Amino acid sequence: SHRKYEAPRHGHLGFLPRKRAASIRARVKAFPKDDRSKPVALTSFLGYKAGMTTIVRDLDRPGSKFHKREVVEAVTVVDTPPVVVVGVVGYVETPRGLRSLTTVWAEHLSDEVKRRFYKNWYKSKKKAFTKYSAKYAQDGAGIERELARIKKYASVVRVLVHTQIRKTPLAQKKAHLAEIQLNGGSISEKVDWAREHFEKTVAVDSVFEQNEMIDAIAVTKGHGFEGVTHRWGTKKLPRKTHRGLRKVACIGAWHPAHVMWSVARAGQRGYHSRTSINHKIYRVGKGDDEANGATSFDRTKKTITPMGGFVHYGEIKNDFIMVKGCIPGNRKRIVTLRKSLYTNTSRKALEEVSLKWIDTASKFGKGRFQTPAEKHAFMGTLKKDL
Amino acid sequence: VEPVVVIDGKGHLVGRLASVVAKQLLNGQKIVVVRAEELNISGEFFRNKLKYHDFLRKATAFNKTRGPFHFRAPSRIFYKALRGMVSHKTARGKAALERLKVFEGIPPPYDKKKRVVVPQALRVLRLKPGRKYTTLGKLSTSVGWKYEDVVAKLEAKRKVSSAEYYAKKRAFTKKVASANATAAESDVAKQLAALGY
Amino acid sequence: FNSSIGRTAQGKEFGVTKARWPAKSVKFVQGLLQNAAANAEAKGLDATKLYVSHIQVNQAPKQRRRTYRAHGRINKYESSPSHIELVVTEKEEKVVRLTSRQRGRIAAQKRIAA
RNA sequence: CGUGAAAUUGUUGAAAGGGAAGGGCAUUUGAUCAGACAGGCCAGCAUCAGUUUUGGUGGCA
RNA sequence: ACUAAUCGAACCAUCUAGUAGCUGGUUCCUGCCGAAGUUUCCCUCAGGAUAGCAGAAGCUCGUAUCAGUUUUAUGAGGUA
RNA sequence: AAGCGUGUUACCUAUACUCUACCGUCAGGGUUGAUAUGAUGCCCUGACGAGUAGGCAGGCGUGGAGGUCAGUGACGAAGCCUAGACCGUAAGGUCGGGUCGAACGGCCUCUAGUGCAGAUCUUGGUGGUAGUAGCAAAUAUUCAAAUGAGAACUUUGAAG
RNA sequence: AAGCGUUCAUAGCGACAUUGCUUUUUGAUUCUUCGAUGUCGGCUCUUCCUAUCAUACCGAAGCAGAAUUCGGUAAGCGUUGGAUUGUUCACCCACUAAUAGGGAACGUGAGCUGGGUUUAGACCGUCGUGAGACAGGUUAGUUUUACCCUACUGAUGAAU
RNA sequence: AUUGCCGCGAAGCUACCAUCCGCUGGAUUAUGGCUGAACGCCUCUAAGUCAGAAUCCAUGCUAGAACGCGGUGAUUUCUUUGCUCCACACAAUAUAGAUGGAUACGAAUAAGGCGUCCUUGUGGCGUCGCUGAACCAUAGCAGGCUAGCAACGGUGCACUUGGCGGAAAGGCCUUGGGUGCUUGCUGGCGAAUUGCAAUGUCAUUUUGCGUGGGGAUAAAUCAUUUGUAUACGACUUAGA
Ligand SMILES: [Mg+2]
Ligand SMILES: [Mg+2]
Ligand SMILES: [Mg+2]
Ligand SMILES: [Mg+2]
Ligand SMILES: [Mg+2]
Ligand SMILES: [Mg+2]
Ligand SMILES: [Mg+2]
Ligand SMILES: [Mg+2]
Ligand SMILES: [Mg+2]
Ligand SMILES: [Mg+2]
Ligand SMILES: [Mg+2]
Ligand SMILES: [Mg+2]
Ligand SMILES: [Mg+2]
Ligand SMILES: [Mg+2]
Ligand SMILES: [Mg+2]
Ligand SMILES: [Mg+2]
Ligand SMILES: [Mg+2]
Ligand SMILES: [Mg+2]
Ligand SMILES: [Mg+2]
Ligand SMILES: [Mg+2]
Ligand SMILES: [Mg+2]
Ligand SMILES: [Mg+2]
Ligand SMILES: [Mg+2]
Ligand SMILES: [Mg+2]
Ligand SMILES: [Mg+2]
Ligand SMILES: [Mg+2]
Ligand SMILES: [Mg+2]
Ligand SMILES: [Mg+2]
Ligand SMILES: [Mg+2]
Ligand SMILES: [Mg+2]
Ligand SMILES: [Mg+2]
Ligand SMILES: [Mg+2]
Ligand SMILES: [Mg+2]
Ligand SMILES: [Mg+2]
Ligand SMILES: [Mg+2]
Ligand SMILES: [Mg+2]
Ligand SMILES: [Mg+2]
Ligand SMILES: [Mg+2]
Ligand SMILES: [Mg+2]
Ligand SMILES: [Mg+2]
Ligand SMILES: [Mg+2]
Ligand SMILES: [Mg+2]
Repeated sequence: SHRKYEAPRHGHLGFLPRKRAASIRARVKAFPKDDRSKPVALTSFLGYKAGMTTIVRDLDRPGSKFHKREVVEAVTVVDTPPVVVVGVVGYVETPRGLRSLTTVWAEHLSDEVKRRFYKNWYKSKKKAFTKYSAKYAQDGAGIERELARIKKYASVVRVLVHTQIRKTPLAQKKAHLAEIQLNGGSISEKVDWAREHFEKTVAVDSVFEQNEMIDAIAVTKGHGFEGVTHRWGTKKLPRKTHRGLRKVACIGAWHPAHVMWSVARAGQRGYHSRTSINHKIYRVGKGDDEANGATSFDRTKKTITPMGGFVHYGEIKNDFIMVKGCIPGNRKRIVTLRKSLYTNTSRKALEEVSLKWIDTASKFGKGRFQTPAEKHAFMGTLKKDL
Repeated sequence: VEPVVVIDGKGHLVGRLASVVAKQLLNGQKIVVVRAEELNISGEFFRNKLKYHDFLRKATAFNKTRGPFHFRAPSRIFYKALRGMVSHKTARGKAALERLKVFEGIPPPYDKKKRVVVPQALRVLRLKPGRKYTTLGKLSTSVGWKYEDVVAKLEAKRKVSSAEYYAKKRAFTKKVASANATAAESDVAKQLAALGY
Repeated sequence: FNSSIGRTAQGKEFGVTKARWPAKSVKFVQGLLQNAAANAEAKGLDATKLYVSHIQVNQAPKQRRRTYRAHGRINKYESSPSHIELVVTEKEEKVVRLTSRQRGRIAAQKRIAA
């Protein structure tokens, strides 16, 4: 008979299967539509998630009880050093989908990207791209021929970039390589831009700007095998329940004589690819700048890094994107930040944001000091030997 | 008599063409069907869209991935019709189905190959004048086929190159016909004409 | 005999996921390997060319024990012993019937070919 | 510890294998096997007979 | 309730292969023939006896006596 | 229309119908002064063949008994194995090859504790399950030496 | 469609008749199960139906506005918290956009629970000479097994 | 003192008990319309057609076919002389089934193709179809040897010039000469006995093996290690 009391289903059926993503680098499944009028630009950018901290800012939102009044907002910092352009790929249109016709690499590849082509780098002869780089020998005729093919064909052009992971407090040493669609100009202009940028670095301030709404594409934090209670949010069974209570009591009616695909069951939780959208950029900071953490109202000559460093990450020596709120994935996780897929004019977007203050107290405890000098002023002198 | 028979699917009725090809395959003739997107189904577009939606709603309840697969592309809608006219769970049916290729548009190497029609299955011949009919391209797009635009663009490109080839062929055919007409009324031609040639 | 064994990366080299480290079996086999080797160079066979040409395990008769179960029931608690044998060997280093037509065709090919 | 079956099992060899397997009729392929030259095997044509099937044409009411 | 893991009459042996209109099983091949679930009676209604349907053995004769049929003639009937 | 009503033909195929053969059954016949010795024999002619329960008939197989083959057999009986062979519609029978070691058959008759897939069948043997469930109460073990083929577990010392 | 509806059959209704649909009611049957398909209700959880309570877009009104009512497409999305009762059912309080109706072996007991029925103890009332009876009341009363196959959820993986 | 108890307690986990974030296009239903006959009027409907729902399909999001696919990197000798390509030589392996040629406009069908001319068009005129029953090819020991005539064509094979073709291009078009054949025509010679028929063997696939001719000179896994991962596998890092 009928359910006897209506309740919404537990969990979303479109985020299925709740399995481990095939890679730690979540893949961009859609790039922004290409306006051939605008200049040639990258559509995404690669960064590493560092941590989170709070900001204070005035709120420009008429009609709200907090208009022109300060608010405290959590933000996520992503360490985004420049990425190196090391390749270009041409994509032709086909009645079966998009097909990569050919890929042209730069003459020189760094070790951090050459590592990405090895599983056992210390034992290897490091032969990668050795014969390819001889196609630049006399005048790069083969390189120019392949580029000409991309000019002729290739309705879509994506540039191959890799991160400079050596500029990060990460032990990995092996760079992340990704295809970033290249929007703007003709196909020929896209190829010319990519060729001009081989071996060249592209900064994050040439791709993103403050107040822009962006999307985060990253693999979520893993939790291994999870029971249905926390994996799906189902009700905990009563206390008197024989043979366990962190379960679903009925996994199905008698007919169909099968368990439905839509029944909540235990399995892998986390480590899922997620594409979260509409995250407002609060700051595009430059690493070669003391006072990253400073604002126009603070003037405290401090960088974005918290005292004692970002917990489990380290210090931010590079450029960085400060984005409102939380993004999927954990610290150290490679994240792709992508430009908005649509023009958002919701008046939460288009709101110019001006930070009044950035918290840099320790995140290794209940940190009560923004800077060591502020700590010295409050504490006074101590006994620790000079 | 051909080793491979290429059927232009334009303006054919899907089920009557399907039965023809199914008999050809089972009788051992290799068939390639091109321009699947230009196939016709008798009846209004709404009727055939309603029929596909009725087809869409049937799926294995407990796992939709083990159910009736609903292929959206026109060549696959043709293939599904041709299955069910072929005993496809047998080895003989598998060997019959391996003699068939169905494409949207005309890809290489069939661009420069003769396309035939099946008058037995042509809409212009079978269907009563005034009867409403559906085109499989717009049906496929309405049910989720993604590649109508790329197919149309590539077909325009193929048609342009083909028209240019035909202009050269027509010019040579003109010259050949003139030389054969001039050779007529000669002694060898008159003897040939007395033999029906 | 692997149903509900655990999975290991050490099965990779054999194209499998289920592999174990049966120390007692290995000790018994390597004891027999030692004996057969001793026999081989006792016979005069060369060491470096020896390979295991035959190795066979058979069920020996079972040794019976008992195990005590709930509600005063007794069940068998059996050993499954083995007969093992192995051999090590040195590695070692149509008239056609033709008919008259077929014969004539062969002759015809020979007089029109050279 | 005579012989030493079956169930069940190891090894070797052969073979087949997209949600069972096994079976019937028929034939292909592989493997394997019997007998006969004092007619054994497989066929072809002709003239007939029995039973049929499909054409051509003639004479009458 | 308990009376040795046994209790609305323990346990052991024998009478005892206790009786069962009820359940289960009932072991080679081929050939020919080939059913009944209906009549009457029965503390009869899950069973029997009885007649019928069936097989087998034949016997007395040798194309009759006949006949799930019609025709002709002649009855009878109270349903549509 | 490959839909509906209707009409016309052609065509497809049942273990049914026609003809032929072979098997069997039933029936009706033929055949003795050599039937060119099988008279429960041989031969001629016609028709017939579904089958539970059940009836009957002719056969096949097993233990033992009388008779016979002056049968087989340590130069290998019986038993067992054998995608080797042959006969019979079949029950079955026979032969080859391997194993084996001491007895056993054919035919005419006699006799029965005489033929198994089933009985939650009896006894015994054996699988899949499966190297699976498990070997988780009683707070707890550790270092070294000695012994020994082998020591988490034995001994001694130290310690907890 | 006789009437009601201020006049006006059909805005909204609708007598006398009459045609159906449904299988969440209950009867009727006794086909399946008695070498056993776990038995009421609740809990949990998924999905389906539409005869749509709410939300979308609409048509009609005895639609001025507001509030309502009748009707369409439509099941995409929701459809609650409680007092008493084992309850199904019900009833009241309250919130709400709304507190629509049903199915899935009267979905779901190797998922639970065990208040109910329906074992054995015991009391009462009526009945019975009595033993005892009661779809009458009351109280106490063991809820077993998954490691197999499939399905499902996740996880490896030969061959290219 | 089976974590003795109490206060605080970082890290991790975690809460509508915390914070962030949850897209925009098409086609439709009901309905309302347009033009408009049927039915000289009317009519949202018949042919055409507009707008239009929490509907549907896409965009977007999740997985990625473990028998769907593409691009790209490097591919093992001083190592029982290995690997790869090419060529020719023999072996083996098979065949969902060669047996003259898969012979390319596009569009309409109540219309078209071809040709011709002009005033280059939705043009004039002529002509065609009513099937490929076509066109092409096609004679020669399964196609031999050899002599000429006529023409300078046809066709094969390699070498070669240039151009085009990315949907799955892997093919199409050409240039130049060379080396063959030519049945366009006329000759001379050969064939027999496979016995009156027996596919009477002529094809294209795969893998070996040998020879001679170019070419290149790695990784992966286990073990160790990390913890962005984790039941185990797996994942993700590091290590001359
Ligand atoms: Mg409901
Ligand atoms: Mg309990
Ligand atoms: Mg975050
Ligand atoms: Mg912290
Ligand atoms: Mg299915
Ligand atoms: Mg064509
Ligand atoms: Mg889809
Ligand atoms: Mg286990
Ligand atoms: Mg025990
Ligand atoms: Mg013995
Ligand atoms: Mg013995
Ligand atoms: Mg056996
Ligand atoms: Mg399988
Ligand atoms: Mg079969
Ligand atoms: Mg004849
Ligand atoms: Mg008894
Ligand atoms: Mg009969
Ligand atoms: Mg009586
Ligand atoms: Mg009975
Ligand atoms: Mg009467
Ligand atoms: Mg009467
Ligand atoms: Mg008809
Ligand atoms: Mg019979
Ligand atoms: Mg005997
Ligand atoms: Mg013997
Ligand atoms: Mg056998
Ligand atoms: Mg003896
Ligand atoms: Mg007996
Ligand atoms: Mg038995
Ligand atoms: Mg039986
Ligand atoms: Mg275990
Ligand atoms: Mg049961
Ligand atoms: Mg409805
Ligand atoms: Mg129920
Ligand atoms: Mg239970
Ligand atoms: Mg259950
Ligand atoms: Mg109770
Ligand atoms: Mg289990
Ligand atoms: Mg369980
Ligand atoms: Mg109008
Ligand atoms: Mg995806
Ligand atoms: Mg894959």
